[PDB]
Amino acid sequence: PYEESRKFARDAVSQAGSFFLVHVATPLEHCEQSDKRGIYAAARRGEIKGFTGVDDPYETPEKADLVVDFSKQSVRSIVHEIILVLESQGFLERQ
Amino acid sequence: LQAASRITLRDFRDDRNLAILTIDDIYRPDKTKEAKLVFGGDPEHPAIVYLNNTVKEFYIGGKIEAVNKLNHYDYVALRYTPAELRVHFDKLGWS
Amino acid sequence: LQAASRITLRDFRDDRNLAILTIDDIYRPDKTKEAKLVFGGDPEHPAIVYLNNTVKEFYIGGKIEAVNKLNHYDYVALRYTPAELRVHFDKLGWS
Repeated sequence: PYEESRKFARDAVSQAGSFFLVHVATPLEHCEQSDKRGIYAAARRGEIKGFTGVDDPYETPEKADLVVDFSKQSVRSIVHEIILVLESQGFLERQ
Repeated sequence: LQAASRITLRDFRDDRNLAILTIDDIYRPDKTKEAKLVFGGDPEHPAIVYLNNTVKEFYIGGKIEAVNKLNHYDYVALRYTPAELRVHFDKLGWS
Repeated sequence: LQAASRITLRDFRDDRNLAILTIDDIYRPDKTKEAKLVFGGDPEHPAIVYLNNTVKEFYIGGKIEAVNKLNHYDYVALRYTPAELRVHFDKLGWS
């Protein structure tokens, strides 16, 4: 949820190789409506304290290497966008 | 042959019946206007010299009905219809 | 659940809804007979151990309506449906 954290991970990992941040920007409403475990429900009614999106914030990424929406795109299409970035940076030069 | 006429469109390579064109008209094209604005003009241009020498005096308009695919015996694996290619791009997540 | 009930068949890998089954009946199969006639009767036969320890108490029967094809992300090009294989054999004139 926090920019400070993601920035930390990016710096930690960069010391040894490349780091890609993919923001699965699926909208909250979509996430809640599709929740099939009742966690958003419980968090809404106080059964869980400071749940992200409900009682705790989600600092939206600003310079994400790739932004995706699970509401608007299928997974194979999203996976493929990710594969395309990797391919385009020479990481996947296959066998 | 006059409007409302149902013709069979034949394939010269094997005399296969390909399409049935139901006429809408049988007008005679201004091969001069066409060749000037549509193909730029110049009496040399390949299409023009085809237009004047090979194209018949009149065109036969009319929507079409598909009766047979049209037999190619080479590189079937490389022959794609817009449907086929759309399905392929879809299976691969290609956007 | 009951005769006439319409249920959704979900994928456990990704909670995707694959089809709506419309219940014909809800019956208690005799597993001992099933295990005997179909699989041989031997208590150590895999299918039987599975029938005895994993299969539930009742069987739900019913015609299926398809909503989505299961999602697989591996070797899509090797995954053929019977229609696809049939179109393939046909194009290459395989008989």
